[PDB]
Amino acid sequence: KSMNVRVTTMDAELEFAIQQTTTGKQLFDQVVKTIGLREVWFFGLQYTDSKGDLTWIKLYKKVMQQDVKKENPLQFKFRAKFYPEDVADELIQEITLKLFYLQVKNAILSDEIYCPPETSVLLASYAVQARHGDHNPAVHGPGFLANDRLLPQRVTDQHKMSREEWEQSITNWWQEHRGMLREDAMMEYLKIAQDLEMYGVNYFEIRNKKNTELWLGVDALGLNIYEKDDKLTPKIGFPWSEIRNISFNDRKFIIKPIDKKAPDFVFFAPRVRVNKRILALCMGNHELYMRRRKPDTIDVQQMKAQAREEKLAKQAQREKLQLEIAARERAEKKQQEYQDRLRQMQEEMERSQANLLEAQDMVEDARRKQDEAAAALLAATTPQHHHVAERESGGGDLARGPDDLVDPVADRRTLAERNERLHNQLKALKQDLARSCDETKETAMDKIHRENVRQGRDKYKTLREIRKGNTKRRVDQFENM
Ligand SMILES: [Cl-]
Repeated sequence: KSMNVRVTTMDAELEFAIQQTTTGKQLFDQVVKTIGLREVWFFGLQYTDSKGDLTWIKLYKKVMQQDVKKENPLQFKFRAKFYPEDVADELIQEITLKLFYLQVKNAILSDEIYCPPETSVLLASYAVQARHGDHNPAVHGPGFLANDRLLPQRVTDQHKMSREEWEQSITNWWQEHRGMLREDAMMEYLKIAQDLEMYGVNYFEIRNKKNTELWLGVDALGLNIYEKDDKLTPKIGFPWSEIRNISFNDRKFIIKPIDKKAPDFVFFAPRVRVNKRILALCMGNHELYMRRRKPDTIDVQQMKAQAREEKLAKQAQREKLQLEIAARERAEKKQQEYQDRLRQMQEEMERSQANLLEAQDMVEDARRKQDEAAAALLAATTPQHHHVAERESGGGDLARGPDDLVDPVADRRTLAERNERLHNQLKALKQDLARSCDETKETAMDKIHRENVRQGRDKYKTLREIRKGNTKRRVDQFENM
């Protein structure tokens, strides 16, 4: 029996059928080949299992053996499970950029990630650039932005500004981005967002042996420990380069340091299913961290060169464009293109399966057709080595990195401290918004953030601090929390 599925990306919906023998990898590959995405290591398919839990599809298991919630169609979300370390250096393709951008903007707008008011407004201004192109006062008037999702509810809740006033303020900043390509606006949005404390962090409720309630943060840079009442500023950290082995047994998680002299980092999670998720995220983030410590592979450098050329091809084609296409129409056209590509894939796959069987049944002419057919079928698949390795108990040894491994956090700085223009924008915005701020509407997170700023703290400065001393010192500090 065949099963209907729907896969939702941040920019599209894909509808097609699978069979009982279809694997997670074949499902995934149908998706990424349709949308033209090759940076497959960041992404996965989420679904809801029969118990109501958010689960990620396993590639080397049949989809129909994975307990996907029974409904017609089966429902999947195509999402980034792993984040880049640094967006500007790592996101190669336009489709990969776009999808990260939309995912991260959604996290900001939904208040999944804390983002202060002044930064929320600047980000809103880049989002309007990304979505609508250059501001033009002769063309963009009352009602143009009426249906755009501009800001987190926290920000609008705590200021005494009307929608019209917000639109005007964001439009003033949008005017500053004129000439910027939509793709560059998306990249700039991500460059600003990636320095937010909560960006890219998977948070898990844990406890130490003395039973103190904590958060574990798993991200691209390492593992962080937070006090229960402060998700912005972790207290203890380990970079991925210090971890040797990770495993769990029931509720007990054990992290073995590379430092043979150091004790184990041990904690407890309230449920074994969450431990499996933690383990998968640790193993994947560690794996990608180690790729980043090594030179680009043959495949990545080629992706990068090709991306760089398609950017020029695209720009040459846009310079012949007589009329601007509005955002809604662009989105519809993109959806249509995907639908066209999915049908083409399905047709070519049927024909190639057929041509393969015509040749197999039927020699120098027949062998060539068999090869062309087989090549076409494999071109519908992604290279297995591009993907991240797949997993009561579980875990094991992590592949150690290069001998000259240098962790990047020591030399990493925020954009705001490196870029005077950004600094001065945020400063101007902070002054502007204070005129309408309602102080009785400060949230707990707002207070933590304002104190961080008052104390001169930032994301990487804090990471350097909490990673000081040898492993044993930090493991001991954890046990005493
Ligand atoms: Cl392969």
